[PDB]
Amino acid sequence: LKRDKRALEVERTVSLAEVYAGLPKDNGPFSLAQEIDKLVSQGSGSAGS
Amino acid sequence: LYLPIYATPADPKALLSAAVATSQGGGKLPESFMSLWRFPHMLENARGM
Repeated sequence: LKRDKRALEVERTVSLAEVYAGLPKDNGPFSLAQEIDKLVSQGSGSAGS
Repeated sequence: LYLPIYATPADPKALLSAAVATSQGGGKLPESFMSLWRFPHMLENARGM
């Protein structure tokens, strides 16, 4: 009761397509459109780091 | 010829006991703290305590 006090609120929206598309170029930046639809089609692969 | 006087001891004293009291000072209130509960809830809380 003494320590605990009202914690403020935020809602942030985070888009994973922008997180990976904006990836720092020391890792290969990619939008999920062109890797989902070929890692569906082929049994292996990766992008980013 | 002279018969001596038959001096005779008095009653025992009543033993007496002393009954003294002890005293200790009045208490001191803590510092009050403000908290986030509307009064009816903090009252049901304290009443339980």
